[PDB]
Order: sequence, then C-alpha cells, then structure tokens
Amino acid sequence: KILLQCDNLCKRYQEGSVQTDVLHNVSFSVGEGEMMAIVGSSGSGKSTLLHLLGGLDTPTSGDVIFNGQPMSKLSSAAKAELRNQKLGFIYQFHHLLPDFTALENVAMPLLIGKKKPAEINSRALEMLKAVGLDHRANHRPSELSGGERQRVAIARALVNNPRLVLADQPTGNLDARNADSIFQLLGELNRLQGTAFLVVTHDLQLAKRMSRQLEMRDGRLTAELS
Amino acid sequence: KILLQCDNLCKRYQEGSVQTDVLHNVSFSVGEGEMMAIVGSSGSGKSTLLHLLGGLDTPTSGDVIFNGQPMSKLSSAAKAELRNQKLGFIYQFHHLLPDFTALENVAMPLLIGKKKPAEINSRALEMLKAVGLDHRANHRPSELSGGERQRVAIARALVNNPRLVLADQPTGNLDARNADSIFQLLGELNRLQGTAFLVVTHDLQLAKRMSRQLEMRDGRLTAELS
Amino acid sequence: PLSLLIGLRFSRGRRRGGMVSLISVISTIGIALGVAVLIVGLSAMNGFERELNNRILAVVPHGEIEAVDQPWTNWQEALDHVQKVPGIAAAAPYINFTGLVESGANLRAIQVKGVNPQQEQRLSALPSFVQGDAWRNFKAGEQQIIIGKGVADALKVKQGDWVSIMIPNSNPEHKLMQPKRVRLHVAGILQLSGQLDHSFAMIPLADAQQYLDMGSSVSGIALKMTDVFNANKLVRDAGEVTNSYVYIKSWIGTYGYMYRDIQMIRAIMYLAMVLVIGVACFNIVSTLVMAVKDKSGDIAVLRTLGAKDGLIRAIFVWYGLLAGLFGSLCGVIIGVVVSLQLTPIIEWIEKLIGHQFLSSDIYFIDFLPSELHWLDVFYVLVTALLLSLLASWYPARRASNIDPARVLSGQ
Amino acid sequence: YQPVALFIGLRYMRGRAADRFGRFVSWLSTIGITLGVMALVTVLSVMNGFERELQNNILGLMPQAILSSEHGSLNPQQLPETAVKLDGVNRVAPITTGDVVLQSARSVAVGVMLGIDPAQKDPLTPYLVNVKQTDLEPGKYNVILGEQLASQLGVNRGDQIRVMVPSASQFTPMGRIPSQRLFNVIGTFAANSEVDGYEMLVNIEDASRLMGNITGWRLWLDEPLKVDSLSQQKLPEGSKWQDWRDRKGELFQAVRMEKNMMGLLLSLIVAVAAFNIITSLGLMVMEKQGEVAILQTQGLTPRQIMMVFMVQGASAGIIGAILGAALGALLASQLNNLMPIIGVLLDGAALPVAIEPLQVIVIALVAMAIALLSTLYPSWRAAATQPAEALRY
Ligand SMILES: Nc1ncnc2c1ncn2[C@@H]1O[C@H](COP(=O)(O)OP(=O)(O)OP(=O)(O)O)[C@@H](O)[C@H]1O
Ligand SMILES: Nc1ncnc2c1ncn2[C@@H]1O[C@H](COP(=O)(O)OP(=O)(O)OP(=O)(O)O)[C@@H](O)[C@H]1O
Ligand SMILES: [Mg+2]
Ligand SMILES: [Mg+2]
Repeated sequence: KILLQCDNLCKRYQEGSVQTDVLHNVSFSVGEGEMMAIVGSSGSGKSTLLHLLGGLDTPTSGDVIFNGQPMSKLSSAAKAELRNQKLGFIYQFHHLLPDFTALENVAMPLLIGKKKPAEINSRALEMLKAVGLDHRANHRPSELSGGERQRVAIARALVNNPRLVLADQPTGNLDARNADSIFQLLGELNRLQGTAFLVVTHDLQLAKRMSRQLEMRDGRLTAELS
Repeated sequence: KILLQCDNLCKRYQEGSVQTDVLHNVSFSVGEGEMMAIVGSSGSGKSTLLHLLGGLDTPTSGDVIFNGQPMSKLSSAAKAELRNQKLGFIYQFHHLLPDFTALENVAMPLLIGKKKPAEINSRALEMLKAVGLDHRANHRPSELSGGERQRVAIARALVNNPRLVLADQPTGNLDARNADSIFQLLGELNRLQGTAFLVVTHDLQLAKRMSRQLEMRDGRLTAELS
Repeated sequence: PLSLLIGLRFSRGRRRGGMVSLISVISTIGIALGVAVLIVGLSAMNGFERELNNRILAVVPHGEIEAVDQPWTNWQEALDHVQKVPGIAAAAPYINFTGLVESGANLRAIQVKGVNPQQEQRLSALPSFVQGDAWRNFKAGEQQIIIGKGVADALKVKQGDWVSIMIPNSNPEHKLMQPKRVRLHVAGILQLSGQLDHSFAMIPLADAQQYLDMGSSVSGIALKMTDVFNANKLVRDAGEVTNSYVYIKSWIGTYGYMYRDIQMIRAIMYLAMVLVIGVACFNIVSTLVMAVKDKSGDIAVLRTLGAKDGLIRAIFVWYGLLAGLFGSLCGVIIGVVVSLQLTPIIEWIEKLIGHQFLSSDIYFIDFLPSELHWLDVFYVLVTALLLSLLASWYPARRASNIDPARVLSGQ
Repeated sequence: YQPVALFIGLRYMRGRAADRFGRFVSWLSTIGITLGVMALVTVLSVMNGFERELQNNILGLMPQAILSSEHGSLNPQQLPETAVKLDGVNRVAPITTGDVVLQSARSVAVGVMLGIDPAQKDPLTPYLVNVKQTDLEPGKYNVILGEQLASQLGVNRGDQIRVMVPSASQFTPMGRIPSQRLFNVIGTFAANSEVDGYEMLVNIEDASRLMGNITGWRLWLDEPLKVDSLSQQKLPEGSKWQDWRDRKGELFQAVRMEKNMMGLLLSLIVAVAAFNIITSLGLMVMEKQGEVAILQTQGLTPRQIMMVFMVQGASAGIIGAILGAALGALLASQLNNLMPIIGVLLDGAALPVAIEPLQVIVIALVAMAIALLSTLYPSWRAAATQPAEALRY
C-alpha cells in the first residue's frame, strides 16, 4: 500500500519580474515503513520538495495525497492533528525554540498532543538518551553546540512515534559515529514502530543503507544516476 | 615560522552558578601556509576553540598570540583592522546579513576596507563565480538554499585575501562534488597567496588532504587517536 | 557613503519592504504623534495664558496709596515717582466713593471711580475699547458720564437719558454725618462684560472736585506692572515716598483668594503639561530601542567582518535621522494644521461600535483658544531630533561592545 | 503543564535576560502601560481634588441657587417646601437675598442680605466665633456681619449700622428716600473664605423690603456645576429664577475653560498612551514570527496560538496596570510632602483626593482591555503565514 503520493508537483518562484522555477512535475509515491533517499546536488530543490510534501507550503500546481486525504482540501483543525501525530518533520537548520530547555523542546509535541503528564519526562529522557544527550538535558539551544542542536530536533521529530518522518539533512552537523548511531536508531524504529522515512542526505555512504534512492538533478525526480 | 599560538588557554561556563568546563589547556601552534584540520566528536569543543582563536570570545585563561601580538591586550581599532584585513572567518551556521543580496554580502568586507568601487564589484563577482554561485548574485539570503548560503559565507570569508582563514565546518551542507570543488579552491588559494586554513571538519576522507590532522576530545587537543 | 547605505537598507529591510518596513512605519509615526500632541498642548497652554492676562489682570488695577483724609494736592510728583522701580508701565491718580442711581424707581447701589482726564486709557485697558462710546470728551463741564451696560437691568436708559446721584458728606473729621444727596446729570452707557459691569460706574477726576469737601484731594493712586503675581513687592517699593499714612495692598492683597485660585490653576496645567511631555517622549525612545535590539545580530555580523565602532555609530545616527526627520516633519505638518484650524464641530458621534464604551458619561469640549507661537515648534523639533538620536545610539554601542560569538549564538 | 497555552505564554515573559539592559527591552510594554496609567490616575486625582476644594471653599457659604417670590410676602401657603422637583436637589431652606448699602460711623460699604432662621442650621454656622448663633430673635433687628467686612468699614461690637435698600425704594414726589433702617451689631463673626468680604446675615422676618419682605428659597445642589441645566423650573408672575452664576460669572467662565483644557490634555494623554500599548505588543507578536511557525509545525491550532499571545498580553497588562495604579496613587498622595515638583509656584498648591471606586478602577480595566485587543490582530496575521515561509528569514 501507499502512504504519501505526489504527482505533477510544480513550484515556481516569482517576486519581481524575474521568474525562478524549482520543480518540474515531480511524481512519486512512498509506501508505509519504507526507507528512501533523495540524495542530490546542492540547489537542486530537495528542501522545497520536502516542504511541499509536509504541507508547510503551497505547491500551486499539484496535489499531495497523505493516507488518501489531499493536503489542499484540509481544514486547519485537521492539518494540525495530522502534523502532530501522523507526520514528523526535521528542518535542515533544526529550528528550536530558544527559550525552553532541550528537555522541554523534545517534550513539546507531547505537550501539544494533550497527553496526560508524568511520563512526558520519561519519554523525553528516553529519546534524549537514545540520541545521546542525557548530560545536556538542561541547556537552552543557545547553550548547545551545533552538532547536538540537531539531535534535539531529531529526537523531537521521533518522540511522538509518527507514521512518516521527513528528514532534511539529519547528518550534516554530525560526525561519522553519531550519524551511524542515529541511522541505526532509525532502522530500529522502522523495525518496531513501522514508520516510513523520507530522508534527504548529502552523505553517499549512508544513502546506500536507504532502501530506495532518487536523484533530483534539476528539479525532476529521476529514477537513479550520479 | 609561526602565525597563531595558543598559550595554555582553557574555557569554562557559568550557567547560573553552575560550572560546565569545556576546554583543558590548549597549547597548539600553527605556521604560515599550513593547512590544518581539527576533527572531533560532536559537542567536544571545536567551535568554542575556533571562536577563541579569532578573538570573538574571552578565553578566561591563557592568551592567544597572533605573530607577536596577544589578542587579549589589543585596541579596538587594532582588533577591527586585524579582523578585517588579515583574518577570515566562516561561521558554522553562516550568519549573513538578511537585507542585502548575495553579491552585497560577498562584497561587504571590501566595502568596510575602503576600496575603490570599480574593483570591488569585479572581485566580488569573481569570488562568487569561484564557488560556482554566479547565477544567484541578485538573491537575498532568504531566497537562497542551505548549500548556496554556505557557499556565500565561504566566498565572503576569502574575498579579502586574508592571511589566515578560520573555517568551522565549511562543507557541512554541501554534496560531495561541491565539497571537493571547495577544498580544491582552498588548496589553490593556499598555493597562490599562502593563506593558512584552520578547518574544523566532520568528514574524515576529506580531512586526509591536510598537512596535520589534530583530533580534539573532551576539551583537550590529542595528537592523533582516530 | 557606506553608513547611509547600511542604514537605509536596515530601514527597508523587511522582505522587499516596498519603500519602508513595519518597524520603520511604526517607529516614524510615534515621533509624528508625539510632536503633534506636544505642539497642540503648547498651543492650548499659550491660548489659555493669553486669556488670563486679557480678562483678569487687565480688568482690575494693581496697587494703591491712600490719603490721610485731609486736603492733599501735592501728588503731581507721583507720576514721576512711579518710574523709580522699572516695570511700572503706567500710573494714574484716582478717587473712589459710593452712590445711588435713580431711573424710574430702580435705585441701585453703585461704586463710582474717578479717573484722570488723560491717563484713563494708558493706565489700564479696561475703559479703552469697550464699545467706542462717547468717552475721552467729558471735560469738567458736561457731567453726563458712562456706565456699564449690565447695570441697566431694571433701568431702561441709553446714551442721553438723565439719572439721579446720591453722595455722602465725607467731611475731613473723625466720623461721618448724614449724606448730602446732591443730584447730578449723567448720560452714556458702555459694555465690557457681565461680572464687573454689574453695579460699576465711572466719573471724572475733574468734576469730582466741586460739590465735594476734601479740597481737591485725590485719595488713591493706581499702578500697572508686568510681574502681576510678584506685584506685592513693587507696590511697596514705589510707595517709599508718600504721606504719613500709606497702605501697600495690591491686587494680590485685595483679591488673595482669586490669586490663589489662579496660581493653583496654573500649577495644575503645568503639571499636566509635564505629564504629557513625559508620556509623549517615552513612546519615541522605546520604539527606537526595539529596532536596534532587533538589529543587534547584524551589528555582531558587521563587527565580525571588522567594522569599527565609528561606522556603527554613523549607521545608527543615520537610522535615527531617517526615522526621526520624516516623522518630525509629518508631526509638525499635522499639528500646526490641527492647532491653527482646529476641527470645529465634528465631534458628535464616532464610528459605529459593537459595544459602546462608557456612553452618556462626562463629555467636554477640547479647546476653544489656541495660540501659534512658532518658537516652541522649533524647540519641539530640536528635542524630537535629539531624542531620536539618543534612543538609537545607546543600544547600538551596547550591542557593539559585546563579543560577536556570544550574541550571534543567541545568548 | 496541561494548559500549554498558559505555559508558553508565561515562558515568553521572563525571557533570557542575563543583563541589566536585557530585562528593560522585555519590560518596555509593562513600563509604558504603567506610565500611562499612573499619569492618568494622578491627573484625575488632581482634577477632582481641585474641583472639590474650590466647590467647598467657595460655594459652601454662598447660596448656590434661589428662587424668587416678592408678591404678598409669600409664605409656604402657596406651595410648601416640596414644590421643587428638579434633579440634583438635596436640601431646601428659606432665604432672603438682596443688595444692601451699609453706612457706618466712618465708612459706607455694600453687601448682600442673608435670611437665616435661628432654629434652622445654615452652612456658615461652625465658623461663628465668640457667638453661639443666638440673639437672632424675630422681634430684635439684630445684624450679623463678616470679619473682613467689619475690619473694612471699621465696626466692632457695640456699634450701630444704617441699612439702605436701593432695590426697595418708595418713589414719591419728594426726595428719593429708599428703605432705611438702624441695626445693632451685638456679636463678632468670621469665615475663612472670599464671601467673608461681604457676608452679612439677618432674620428672615424683617421690614427691610417694601412688602413684610420678600422670601426666597435657598436650594443646595448635589452638583454645583450642573447649574447650566437649570432650565426646568416653575415660578409665578412677577418673579424669576436665579443661579449662583449671577455673581462670580468670570469665575464660572474660568472654571469652564479650565475643565475644557484639562479634558483636552486628558484626551492627548489617552491618545499617546493607547498608541504605545497598541504598537509595542503588536511588535512583540510580530518579532517572534519564527516561534509560531515551529509551533504550527508541531501541530498547534491557530486558536491555541491566539490564546498564547492573549495570555502574554494579559500578563503584561495586568502587571502594568497594577503598578501604574499604585505608583499614581503614591505620587498623588505625595505631591507636596516629598516635593517632587520643586519649582512650585508662589502661593500655589495642588490638592488631590485619589478617589478609588470610579477613577482608578475603570482606567486599569480599560488599559487591560486595550492590551488584550492590541494582540489579537497581529497574532492572527502571524498564524496565517505558512510555516516554511516564515522560517526562511
Ligand atoms: N554557554 C555555552 N556556550 C557554549 N557551549 C556551551 C555552553 N554551555 C554549555 N556548552 C557546551 O559546551 C560544549 C562546547 O561545544 P562547542 O559549542 O564548541 O561545539 P563542538 O564541540 O564544536 O560541536 P559540533 O561541531 O558538533 O557542533 C557543548 O557540549 C555545549 O553544549
Ligand atoms: N523565494 C525564492 N526565490 C527564488 N529562488 C528561490 C527561492 N527559494 C528558493 N529558491 C531557489 O530554489 C532552489 C531550491 O533550494 P533548496 O533549498 O530546495 O536547495 P537544497 O538542495 O536543499 O540546498 P542545499 O544544498 O544548500 O541544502 C535553490 O536554487 C534556491 O536558491
Ligand atoms: Mg535544503
Ligand atoms: Mg560547532
């Protein structure tokens, strides 16, 4: 079965008289519990595609179907719920709230989901230990390093046990060992919770661990090349 | 040879009467034209050390001497001159002025240096083309991508032909091809003008192209372990 | 220049911004509003201050010197002995008494003041431009004389009607006797106001000498000065040369309660003006502080590239001038228009609202008088420009003195 | 905790700070609200204090209003004391007023007659000195004068005063003799007011008038400045209705002008203060447009974002209003003892009341409502932008 489908997805940018288009009828489908890599060149259009599939932007030339529900014909009272439980998102620059601690940052989607308290701390600490951040659970994002500021976002995406995780470069600020550990964690999560992963990566080595690879040369999702 | 020398400097943090020590007696030295790599695990303290060497933070112990002049005891005008004419810096998160264009961002160090406007635009355009960003000179940082923003920061660092470049993960958000091209450009710059490149990198195979490969762990600069 | 370029880019920074950003328009209409309310308040204060001088101080005379109830003709040097103290604009000998006016069984008590033939209008502005009546042509003969319009309540008279006059003896002895009740011809009516022009009449000093018995002695003196609220000092000072008995009361002494009320009113108005100045200057400094606090990150980035503190100072004084000059100019443009030609009568009902806020409460007209000074406007512009420069300067240097790595990280 | 909106709103206040100046930028809105509220309450207190002080000290001795009846020496037989039905009436007592010329052994002056029953208590009673309001027998023609007047014309205890009534004059074809009487002063009287200059009192029953005298009716006013609305009244032929504005007319004009100017200055203060609250909170909402993008990414309903920003606005406004009310009350109560306005005018003082229930309460509530309403639109505008669009900056 399929989980997230997009077809004829075109996005163009126009602020002044100058036009700049980034996508050319991108069409692909992701099934449940599926590894996937969207490795590609810089400036190709990987991040904007991820924004479009997540419902955080308007494609204006197509539609994205999530679990049979198109994203355009969705009320704000329903988009929020989908975005809170069914889908998790990791930004490329790991946008964190710079007034909460790391523990509160990881536990924020659990608070938003109206979960009953006194185990929110347990799940947040479990995820912070899983990404390897037990000793930095009281530091604000301003007091965190760039490498471990990314792990907070990674844990925040995975703390709610979603169905599909859209990761935008979850590796670029990490070393090889931490990247390997986090990819093992993602594989373990797929094995147990069955969560599909759509990861945009620049590291070609760990991209081979992904079940499927795409290219996105110049805004078109080609099958495979280099 | 020598150009920059660290005299047993160490850094601690007081996060509200709580001590979290981050550095332990760093006493390494670098010559002129020596391309250096620092490698370490995430959260070890590479970026704090790089900030300390550039004069952007207080060492709270020891001192950093630039070819005979300590950075602790220096006039504000002299510090600004040093930072503008003979020291380039690449931030890990490429802080660029958001209201200016890419060309204006790259040309900004030349404008502060009081150069002739005829050559400023030519030099900025040449440096923008060097990182392969010719087709985005009119784009604001909000209209650029992660890789393009990183390349703009790299071009801004090298646009003034400094004697020493402090790079903090210059190829974090780049693919393999662009990272290889950037490192090649760094090599050509080192061979032509003789500028030392103190680069912090998370990539191991790309760090093998350096003269010395110091590994920094737990606030200490080990000779070589991994 | 580079600093002006950076300041203008900061002004138009938000997105494309069209012409200017949200921070720019919010920071430039606060200055305009402050300047407008400042000049409006100062114009209203000047308009009220003119009213007190015209309607209260000019109406009543200041100071006196009384006689020893004996024939005292040696007073011709008084007009030469009032210029010893500077500030005495004019002086005029005068006489006062009381009487009755009869016209159709409408007797009314009237105090009557005798004035100098030539100094009746230079001494004070009261009997000068009331109605342009048949004054300044009385002579010693032609005893027809002027009275206020408000005295003709039960009396129906005009410029030529005849009335009766009752006078007392006022002999120079220990006590008083029966009144003489010597009648006289009086004709002529003026109009000044409704408060003083109720039971007040006017007589010459020339015709007061005959049918009287003090031997052409002018008992009282009159004075006018500039320091009206300080006038107690100069009245005593000018009375150094006098007869054996001298009284040094003035408008302050005779009307102490009215003077106290006037001083209280002035103090309250000055307190309210100080409050307006304090409030209308806070929204200027506060809004410009937030802009620089927002731009602190770009200040750090500029300091990283090697920008000297002089460059940042120039950038932010240009930023303050751009946010201040346009705002102050718009402020004076709107304020001078709304103060010189105030919105006369369009105040009845405001725009339709879902819930009316405190309807049928106390409603007051804003201001009838307003004086254009064209000098306090310059002071308001100077203080607005100075405050705009000062507000966008201290946070600039405060952010410039921090290490770039700390502030750029978000600390 | 469970109310996530309240938690985020409380955490948005009490920011990172870590500096003396860092707290100032976060507390700018609270400081502005406090300044506006304090200025409003202290200026209202000063205004009300002046109005009350002038009202008491001037119109607590002179008749605020009186009717007229001169036909037949009218008694309440035509209409009892309950004849007046106008609003703002609190008490009515008999009175008799008119201009009278007083001749002494050495001087002649003028005054106004006051008719006060010995049994009836008048507002001028407590200021009597050395006398106990006695000797005002109907049979005796005893005269009460004023201290200022008595010093002015030189009359003390044990003297005689000739009384002439110009209004009550019998016109005949011999002379022009008005009503003439001889009164004896058998007491010392005083009052600390302007009215002491010409106050003088007698019994109502006297033959001072032609006919055996006119009988007015003193009418106390709950609002002595309401007199502009004295149009609704009834009176018989040959008489009229009178107000306190017949005397001190320039005082009434000055009071009206001062009230108008104070109202204008109040409007200016409100206009400046309301603008500062509206813009500062809107800019605080607009500045954190990236935070709401992250919250919407995590799954926050726009209603929840509106609640977050409304909670922050309320938390700022309540503290600002309370601090402003406290500071304004303290400044009003200490405008003279502390002497903050050192450059005080000569013989000039400011009198406050700082009345609580109707002045310092509604202002704070209006300020809090303005703080609430200023936040709603910017939060709605920020919640409409796409999360990936706002986060690009
Ligand atoms: N106020 C603070 N400023 C900076 N680092 C702090 C502070 N308080 C605690 N720390 C911790 O000190 C360490 C310093 O690490 P640093 O910021 O230099 O990054 P790093 O080791 O180069 O990491 P990476 O390259 O993976 O981002 C981190 O673990 C950080 O969480
Ligand atoms: N608002 C915009 N106006 C114009 N061009 C834009 C706009 N937003 C994005 N672009 C361009 O469209 C392309 C899409 O960039 P995108 O962020 O998808 O790249 P990327 O592959 O993720 O980058 P990186 O390698 O830096 O991570 C880029 O070339 C970018 O410059
Ligand atoms: Mg991207
Ligand atoms: Mg780092």
